[PDB]
Amino acid sequence: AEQTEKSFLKQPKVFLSTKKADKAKRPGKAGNRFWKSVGLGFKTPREAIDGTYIDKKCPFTGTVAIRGRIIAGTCHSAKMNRTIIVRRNYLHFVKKYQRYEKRHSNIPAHISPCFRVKEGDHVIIGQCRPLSKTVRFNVLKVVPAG
Amino acid sequence: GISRDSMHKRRATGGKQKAWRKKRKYELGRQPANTKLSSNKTVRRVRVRGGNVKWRALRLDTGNFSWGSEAVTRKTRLLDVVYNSSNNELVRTQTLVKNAIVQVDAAPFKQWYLTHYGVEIKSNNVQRKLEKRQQGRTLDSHIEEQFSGGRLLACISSRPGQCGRADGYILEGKELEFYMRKLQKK
Amino acid sequence: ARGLKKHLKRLNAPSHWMLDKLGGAFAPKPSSGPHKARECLPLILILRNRLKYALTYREVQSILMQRHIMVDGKVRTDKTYPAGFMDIISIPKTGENYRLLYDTKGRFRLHSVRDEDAKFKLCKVRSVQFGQKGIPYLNTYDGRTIRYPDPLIKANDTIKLDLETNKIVDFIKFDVGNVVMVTGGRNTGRVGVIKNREKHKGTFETIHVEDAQGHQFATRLGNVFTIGKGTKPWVSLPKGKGIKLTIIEEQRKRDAAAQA
RNA sequence: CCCGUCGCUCCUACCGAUUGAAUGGUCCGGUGAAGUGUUCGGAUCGCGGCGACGGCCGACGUCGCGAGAAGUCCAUUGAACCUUAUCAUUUAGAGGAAGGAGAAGUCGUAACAAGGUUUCCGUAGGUGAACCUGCGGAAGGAUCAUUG
RNA sequence: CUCCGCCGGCACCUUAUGAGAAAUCAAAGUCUUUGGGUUCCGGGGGGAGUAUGGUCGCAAGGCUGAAACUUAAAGGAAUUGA
RNA sequence: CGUUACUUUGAAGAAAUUAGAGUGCUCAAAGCAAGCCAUCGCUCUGGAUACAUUAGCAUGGGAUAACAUCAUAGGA
RNA sequence: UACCUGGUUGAUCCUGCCAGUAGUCAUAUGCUUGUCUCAAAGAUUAAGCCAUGCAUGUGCAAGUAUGAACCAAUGAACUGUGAAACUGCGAAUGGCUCAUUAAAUCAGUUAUAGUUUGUUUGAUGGUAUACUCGGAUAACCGUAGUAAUUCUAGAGCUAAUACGUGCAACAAACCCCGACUUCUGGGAGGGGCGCAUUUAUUAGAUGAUGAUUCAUGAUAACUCGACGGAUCGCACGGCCGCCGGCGACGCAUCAUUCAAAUUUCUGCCCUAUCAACUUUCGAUGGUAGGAUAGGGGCCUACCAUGGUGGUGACGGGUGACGGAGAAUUAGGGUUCGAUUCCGGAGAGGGAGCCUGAGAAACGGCUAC
Ligand SMILES: [K+]
Ligand SMILES: [K+]
Ligand SMILES: [K+]
Ligand SMILES: [K+]
Ligand SMILES: [K+]
Ligand SMILES: [K+]
Ligand SMILES: [K+]
Ligand SMILES: [K+]
Ligand SMILES: [K+]
Ligand SMILES: [Mg+2]
Ligand SMILES: [Mg+2]
Ligand SMILES: [Mg+2]
Ligand SMILES: [Mg+2]
Ligand SMILES: [Mg+2]
Ligand SMILES: [Mg+2]
Ligand SMILES: [Mg+2]
Ligand SMILES: [Mg+2]
Ligand SMILES: [Mg+2]
Ligand SMILES: [Mg+2]
Ligand SMILES: [Mg+2]
Ligand SMILES: [Mg+2]
Ligand SMILES: [Mg+2]
Ligand SMILES: [Mg+2]
Ligand SMILES: [Mg+2]
Ligand SMILES: [Mg+2]
Ligand SMILES: [Mg+2]
Ligand SMILES: [Mg+2]
Repeated sequence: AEQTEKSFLKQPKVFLSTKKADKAKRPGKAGNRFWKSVGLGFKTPREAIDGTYIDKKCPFTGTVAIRGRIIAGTCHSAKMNRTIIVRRNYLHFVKKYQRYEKRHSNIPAHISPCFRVKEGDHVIIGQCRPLSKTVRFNVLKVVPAG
Repeated sequence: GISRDSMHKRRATGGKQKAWRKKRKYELGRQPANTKLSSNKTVRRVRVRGGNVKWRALRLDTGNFSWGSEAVTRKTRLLDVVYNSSNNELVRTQTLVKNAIVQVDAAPFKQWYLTHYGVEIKSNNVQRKLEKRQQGRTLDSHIEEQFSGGRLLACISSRPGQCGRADGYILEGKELEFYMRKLQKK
Repeated sequence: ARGLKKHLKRLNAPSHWMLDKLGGAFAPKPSSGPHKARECLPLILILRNRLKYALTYREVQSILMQRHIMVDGKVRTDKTYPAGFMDIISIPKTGENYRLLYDTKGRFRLHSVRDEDAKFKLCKVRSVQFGQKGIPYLNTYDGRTIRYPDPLIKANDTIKLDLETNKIVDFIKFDVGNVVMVTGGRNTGRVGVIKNREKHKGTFETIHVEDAQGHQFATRLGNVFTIGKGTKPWVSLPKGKGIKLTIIEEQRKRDAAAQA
């Protein structure tokens, strides 16, 4: 079902054709789906542990690590393959007038199939290595608007 | 020369970026090895950053291949390139790249299987160990039907243009079924 | 730049060196070595600016090329050798031994030590992990690698190293209640006991230290160096005893000294 | 006190055909040095080899390995050149038409008094010029006022 | 019709304890004892609502809108005189 | 197992420049020296401290304010 | 020092500007100029063009002397001191300038679990004629060529820590095959096995991190591996020929240090008479590769239609390098920041490279 590419898609360093298969072993062993806790107090979604998708850029089942900044925001666009635009809204202080002005930043973030998101949801992203030209963040937690 | 810099790209907004510096050597790229499957082995020494060595295979005909379920690794001849997921140009040109699907000689694996299991696909100790191994022995009949022709489907897991070698694993299981469907659809 | 910098402009030199502004265009750029360039005291500074043995760059060269100076038991002839915190500087001709400690103002001070006390240094464990062959090994912040360390030794620990034998003779576990000296930041040279360790996932860890007179200060984990098990440091301390004084109390001391 | 036209001396700016030129940048096609990688290539040089000849040396025939220059092939980066058009400049320019300043002539007297037709706003037409007139509006009016 | 109230509206009269350059204004007040909220909009007088570009309009024109240059005043309210 | 602004405290925010402690370069602009009855030496001599928007990290506070909810609580 | 004064009128009070008044680590210019201390100085216009000279060379006891070199000694390989030359290292720092460049540089703040790093410091190194291998070459010497240049050819010599080879002091353990044995085993023998490289399988529990299929172990193989000392100085003693100290230089691995590269967030002047821009031919994302030291449309193939924008995208202007800072400042603020500190960039304009740990180097090369 997940094999939608011109290539087979496998989790790196997981031997699927193992003969001594076992489910009591740790993830990635005996043909088990690999997954990890990203750390920083973030729970691993159960749909990543029980998923069948293959995403190398997934924070929980892929090869990327979360290190650096942790940024909150709102889903501003979700029209790309596994990538969403996160809009951050903040107040910029103007020194001379002692006032604030509203400013925004559009941060591209990779979203793994373990989350389904819609424009307007509150998301938490964590900094990772560069994944594309503009993406340096991975969605870590999605809070729906309602 | 070939560069890897973000200078020449457009911005994410679409705006053009005016250059503020010439190309640095620490951001170069080199021309692809374009490793061909041929019995005229040529691997060239590439001097890289730090005075280190990169091995650039131009023509290769032999590789180190692992049969993961059997946990055995043998040196086998490369016979043909059959499937590439990025470009069939690389299939017709017989270009060896990482994740290419190739035909490899099955003779070393047949020999090892006969020696280790006693089964073709003289002592009490030898026969006892052979019967112990033969108990629970299970092949998957797809590897068997390609053993009949003497050619095993394999995936090149090494990068020939970087390490100068064409190494890989023998395809098994779901990956094997996927690539057999791809090759029959070809 | 197209490579490493070889020169240190005198203005860009570390401020704890107390180099003067008009002494020249340049400062001694510390050579690579056991301590970081920004946190060391080069040998030329110790010999000329501090101990006054030499009066010039060339005189420092003359002293060092005579093989008169040993750093931690070994003869050094490099003038920009980066001598650092807790290093033993011995001159086995005048029979004097110096431990590089910090005064409460953040500046390295050559502290005279006994001959027996110059036989060990205190090192801070940077990491413990498996090397080649699966052999456990220890590394410190002063550049030493020690193989087969005691398994009870962890990162951020303080080990006592015998310079003669080059082995860990004792070690201190980084725990609450151990006397420490701050080696970095604005509290450099301050001595107190750890009261609590506040940990925050993914960022630097904060240590809360209270000195003997009751003043409380906080600093990052990378700037804390354990110097004793409990309230008794393993080495001798400079005259300040790590107790920082406010400028008002310093003025009180100056007034009392002038009055006497 | 004052407004405008027309005269006359200078200054500034504008429009302006000539499809005005000069300068550089982009766009489109090409051509394309040089380097880098790659394919052949093999001047030449070594090491050995088989047997032999002549007196360890030397020559020839013989046969392998290794290194390898010129040259050459394809790819790549790509200066630079030519071409189309565009942009940004600099920019003459017949002629036209403003504004200002200065002398200051001329024709009147339009605005200031109810300025001698009260003034002005908008719009339209006309006239040597200030202006005139039509329609609606305002008092900044020359009326804060007719229960008479 | 008459009288007394309440709310809302167009206004009017008196008064300064206010404000203002004053005229005057019961808001044009509650401002150097300076801050309720918000929109538009001015920065000496001309050149100039002109040139040019853009946009709207069939047109007339509307909206947006300079600069070069020039000038020591222009202007407001009030007083006395003519 | 609601955030944020705001505020408080802490760590950082190079040096030089600035503010500022000490110090009689003869004064001063300076400099980072120096001082001590005179000392085969000493004062462990000194070579402080403050400031450093905004943004980032951490601590306490929740008045003011912003956003998100806010009778299938269908609550536990 | 929280400051005003003259100028519209016959006179008045205003609005309002003009003019004056002070400063400038602010330039020029004029006049004048005795002493002390201090001190900028071809930035502004031309990152315009340059005669000449200099700015990068380098030797320890410890790589290599047979100068037909010098001093001293006077049957001995090499006395000593040593020019020259080979070898090694450096010349990627520093100095100069501010042309380009407007979220770009840069600043503060992150990250590398996304990499390289000569050197320093610390630790580490076992399965590959030996009382020690081979061929060259410089200096030297002498035949030259050319108008000429650290332009250049041929001949004769001879070194190594140059170059190229080659024993590499020996070992256990572990893995595989496996004659025989009496046998769920024993077991001769054979093969593998240093370190590095590449792939694959497996362990890493309930040693490490906030977090890793992590550190690291084991196994199967793989590679035509520039690795695993044919080097030098001083002292030279102990046992009966064998052992033997203190060093120097060099190879490889990890760590450290010196750093770079890339990278997170936030922050920049004027302009809307610049409102749409980007996407054929990368624009935004996805998959698989290639390339790189390493992440990444960095590039390629295929796929999807995204991405930015009145919270001003895109474009234009800047007599725009950014910052630390500077001038003036009651407070708030205004203006400047070519220049000695930090960062960046360039070496007439482009482009491309070799060497090297490090350069897209220009007191290096190649081309236009
Ligand atoms: K650099
Ligand atoms: K009239
Ligand atoms: K009138
Ligand atoms: K009423
Ligand atoms: K070099
Ligand atoms: K920064
Ligand atoms: K990469
Ligand atoms: K991609
Ligand atoms: K080098
Ligand atoms: Mg009239
Ligand atoms: Mg009239
Ligand atoms: Mg006000
Ligand atoms: Mg005006
Ligand atoms: Mg003021
Ligand atoms: Mg430099
Ligand atoms: Mg591992
Ligand atoms: Mg990729
Ligand atoms: Mg400029
Ligand atoms: Mg500057
Ligand atoms: Mg300039
Ligand atoms: Mg200069
Ligand atoms: Mg600089
Ligand atoms: Mg450069
Ligand atoms: Mg020039
Ligand atoms: Mg260059
Ligand atoms: Mg030069
Ligand atoms: Mg240079």
